[PDB]
Amino acid sequence: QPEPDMITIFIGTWNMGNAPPPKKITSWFLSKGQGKTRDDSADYIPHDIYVIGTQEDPLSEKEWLEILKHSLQEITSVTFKTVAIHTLWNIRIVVLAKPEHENRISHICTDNVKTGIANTLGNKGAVGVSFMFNGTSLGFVNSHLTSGSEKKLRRNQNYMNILRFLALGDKKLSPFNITHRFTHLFWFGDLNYRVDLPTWEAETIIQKIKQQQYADLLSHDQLLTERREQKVFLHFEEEEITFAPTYRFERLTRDKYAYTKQKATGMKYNLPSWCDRVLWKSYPLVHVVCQSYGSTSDIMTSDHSPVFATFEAGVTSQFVSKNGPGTVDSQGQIEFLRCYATLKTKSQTKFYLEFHSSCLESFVKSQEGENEEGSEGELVVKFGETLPKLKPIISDPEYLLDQHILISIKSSDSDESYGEGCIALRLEATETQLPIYTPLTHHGELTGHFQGEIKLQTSQ
Ligand SMILES: O=C(Nc1ccon1)c1cccc(Cl)c1
Repeated sequence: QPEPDMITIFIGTWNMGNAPPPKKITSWFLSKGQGKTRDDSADYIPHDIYVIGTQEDPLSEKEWLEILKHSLQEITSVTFKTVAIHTLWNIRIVVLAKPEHENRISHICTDNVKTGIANTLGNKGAVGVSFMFNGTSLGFVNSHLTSGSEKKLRRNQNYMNILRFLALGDKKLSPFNITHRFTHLFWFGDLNYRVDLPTWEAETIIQKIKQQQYADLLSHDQLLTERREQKVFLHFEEEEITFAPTYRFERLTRDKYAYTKQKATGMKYNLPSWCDRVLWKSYPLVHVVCQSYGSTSDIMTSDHSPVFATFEAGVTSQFVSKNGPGTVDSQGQIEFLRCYATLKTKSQTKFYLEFHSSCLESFVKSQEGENEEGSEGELVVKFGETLPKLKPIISDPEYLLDQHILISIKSSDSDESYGEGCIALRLEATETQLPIYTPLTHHGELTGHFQGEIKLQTSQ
């Protein structure tokens, strides 16, 4: 029974509006409705993993698990196993997997982050799950960010707090936040970004939606504009949106957007918006393809419509050789030539690197680099040919070319990371000097770059 080199992953996000769901929600898990939808010919083919994020969820865990499992069994005739479930207030994540995957899944972590302070602490935040699927690390975040059209900067702050403080994945990756811990990270939820057009334009917006003309609305979507300005979700992907705004609907129909201010809304307008989103970030040169991104049309208990996204994701085996794991395989090596970091910092500490990878027995600390002044007022840290030769546990190119090296640049004075990035070993050639590059981030914001050359020796 061979180990897979690809799986499919379903991501769902639904703000349930504190109401129980209707009796049938299968259209969600089938990726049917509006947008990029799934072909009918796939309806009986189960996804490998289903990840369900809810917000304003009124159900108990037991109640929602029974609905989800009975839904999937009706679609697929498969009884899914529960990998994890975690709830913060009314924000919930459920991970279900095909029973054949049960002994491929390990290292299951859950965590939550509560956002805000005083007034604004008590209902917004995020839940997450991570695990290993054979050789591949997977992370999932469901966040309910701050509401309201004039609070985009709050939402961006909520995002930074969640990625800083959510504790998922391998704790030995101490310099790295969740945006670097996983082969594939999926971040979804009621992100609550709005279409920023004047209140007076509400009926104009509604008209546009009825004509399926979304371009002049998407050009004002706050998530797209904040991402384009590098204010949030740096280095994440999102599929093109081709479905109508998923908020705010009159309940029990989808014929009406309920946008006008009411006491129940704090006298705020809710112009039609794409509140409900799925984004992802995968390591460089790993296969990930979005195969659906859309909203259901027939689930109408909430003022939001459910959103679905599905992905093909590359996965790798749990590799064993005669040598590693448990020793190095001295037919493998990783060399860095002519490497330098460019940092936005004003500081003048010396810096050193750490190299982290599950292809190493443990992380590797470099010597301090040589600081120079860049022409345009930057710090350039030169490592030259001074960097330690990395000794992978396995030399087989079928394993080693699929790996990645995480890099942190740390202050000698504080041991704090000033920037994190990732280099793929999926090279065009072995035993050949080749350019490498990663941006560097800290707390998910750009802090610099790392570039140089690599030389990879495998057993072939
Ligand atoms: O123990 C598991 N899941 C849960 C969640 C709540 O209680 N048990 C588990 C462990 C490994 C693989 C799988 Cl498919 C499931």
